[PDB]
Amino acid sequence: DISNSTEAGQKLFNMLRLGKSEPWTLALENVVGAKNMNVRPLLNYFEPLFTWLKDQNKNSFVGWSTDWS
Amino acid sequence: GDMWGRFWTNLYSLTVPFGQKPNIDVTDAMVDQAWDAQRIFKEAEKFFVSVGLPNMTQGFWENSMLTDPGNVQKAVCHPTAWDLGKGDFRILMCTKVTMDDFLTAHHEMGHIQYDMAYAAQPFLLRNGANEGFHEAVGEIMSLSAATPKHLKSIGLLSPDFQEDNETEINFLLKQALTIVGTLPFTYMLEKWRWMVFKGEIPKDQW
Amino acid sequence: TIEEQAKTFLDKFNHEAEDLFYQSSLASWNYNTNITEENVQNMNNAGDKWSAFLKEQSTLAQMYPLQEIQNLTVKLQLQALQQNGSSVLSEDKSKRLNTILNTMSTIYST
Ligand SMILES: *[C@@H]1O[C@H](CO)[C@@H](O[C@@H]2O[C@H](CO)[C@@H](O)[C@H](O)[C@H]2NC(C)=O)[C@H](O)[C@H]1NC(C)=O
Ligand SMILES: *[C@@H]1O[C@H](CO)[C@@H](O[C@@H]2O[C@H](CO)[C@@H](O)[C@H](O)[C@H]2NC(C)=O)[C@H](O)[C@H]1NC(C)=O
Ligand SMILES: *[C@@H]1O[C@H](CO)[C@@H](O[C@@H]2O[C@H](CO)[C@@H](O)[C@H](O)[C@H]2NC(C)=O)[C@H](O)[C@H]1NC(C)=O
Ligand SMILES: *[C@@H]1O[C@H](CO)[C@@H](O[C@@H]2O[C@H](CO)[C@@H](O)[C@H](O)[C@H]2NC(C)=O)[C@H](O)[C@H]1NC(C)=O
Ligand SMILES: *[C@@H]1O[C@H](CO)[C@@H](O[C@@H]2O[C@H](CO)[C@@H](O)[C@H](O)[C@H]2NC(C)=O)[C@H](O)[C@H]1NC(C)=O
Ligand SMILES: *[C@@H]1O[C@H](CO)[C@@H](O)[C@H](O)[C@H]1NC(C)=O
Ligand SMILES: [Zn+2]
Repeated sequence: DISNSTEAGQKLFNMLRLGKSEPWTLALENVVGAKNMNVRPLLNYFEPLFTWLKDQNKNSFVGWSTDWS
Repeated sequence: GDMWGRFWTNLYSLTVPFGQKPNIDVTDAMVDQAWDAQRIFKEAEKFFVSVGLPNMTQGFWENSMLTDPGNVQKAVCHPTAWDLGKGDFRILMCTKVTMDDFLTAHHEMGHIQYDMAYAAQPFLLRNGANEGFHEAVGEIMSLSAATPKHLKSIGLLSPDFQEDNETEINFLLKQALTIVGTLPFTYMLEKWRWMVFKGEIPKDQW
Repeated sequence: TIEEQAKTFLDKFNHEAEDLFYQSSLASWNYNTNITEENVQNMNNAGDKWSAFLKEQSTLAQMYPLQEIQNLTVKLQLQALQQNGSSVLSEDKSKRLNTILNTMSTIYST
């Protein structure tokens, strides 16, 4: 929760007040530090669920066969 | 869940991990404190000003539709923000004192706080850095106001309230049904269209 | 001075763009907040009045060629008008297209 944290407002207010005046990769970098959409942070979000799921699917067949109908 | 399979949200009632532990809702602690559709849009503004972004503007409080008229005067109640230009902004939404509207308040003030920031650019340079940037700020605004560490501070969610590691799974799975469940669908649907538009799929194998 | 030209042009475009845009947005605001048929036609008036301004200004901006400008913040606006859009089609085709688009949406809606 980013509330009450002013240094998290700067990192955001620097990307906002550009509109479209800059390439979107330069805008991204002003917040994240990279130049491309990354799928790593989406996987840190669902970590405590991924663990639990890997534990719940012990006795099942993770995957699917594309011929049953 | 739904007609096409875009979102798997409606499968929640069949897959809730722990059906007994109920979710976190404050729709009721709100009515007990007389929370009208102005206490909400003040809590949102306070949230934003707390971060560092600026206040709202007078013209925002005057000419907005922060509650449905309901009389002979009708409207269209789909929530949204407006950037009419020249330096006035306004929100149009018929808000019911609820929780899902306590989130949409932050979602929309997100757009408004985006627009107020780049209103010093030439008229054609007023938009998100690309198409996916605009609604991706509203989300992180509403994503960080539904957390008990924040509800437990603004006044709702009575203080001696421990969250247990089973409500957290109850919550993350409700998210994954809406976020992750829709990624393969989106990707597959745009792959199909990209391939159809370049003749890579003959017109008899669509 | 091609660049200077492209500049002065934008300076002149901005004002009118802004004012017409206001008058066009206020109309749809009043329409959506106050649903009244006495508003629909006013909204359409201001709206297509604005939309025409765009066609005019765009075709007026095909003069300035892109690849001379290096002040990328004007190379960026010019790119946003010069888009020929769907007007590049013929006329029979271009009004067949709109018919197709309007039919496909009505079927879904009703
Ligand atoms: C943000 O910080 C302010 C001040 O540091 C917090 O306001 C305090 O909240 C506690 C508990 O709600 C009260 O006991 C204090 O009296 C409050 N002080 C003031 C000056 O209001 C606020 O709760 C914080 N917000 C979050 C979400 O943590
Ligand atoms: C929540 O945390 C508790 C404890 O931190 C977990 O309970 C223990 O889990 C271990 C792991 O298998 C068991 O061996 C113990 O018997 C459990 N203790 C009790 C008292 O039952 C619990 O599994 C966690 N829940 C989730 C959903 O992760
Ligand atoms: C909703 O729109 C109607 C007209 O579409 C407005 O009616 C006008 O009301 C003013 C006084 O308030 C009169 O002077 C006008 O003659 C009325 N116009 C018509 C066509 O009758 C009505 O006021 C609007 N409602 C709100 C809340 O602004
Ligand atoms: C591109 O041209 C614009 C002019 O339209 C330049 O912006 C001006 O910069 C000066 C000096 O900073 C300011 O005094 C003016 O107010 C600016 N114009 C406007 C309309 O505000 C811009 O600097 C040029 N690009 C570069 C890289 O210099
Ligand atoms: C936009 O469309 C026009 C056609 O109306 C393209 O062709 C140019 O049209 C102008 C007249 O407005 C002529 O003066 C030019 O000579 C035409 N181009 C050439 C190469 O002869 C125009 O090129 C299109 N521009 C873009 C950016 O799509
Ligand atoms: C925001 O508005 C409030 C009005 O209640 C005012 O007291 C406060 O000073 C404003 N914030 C800033 C940073 O000026
Ligand atoms: Zn939004």
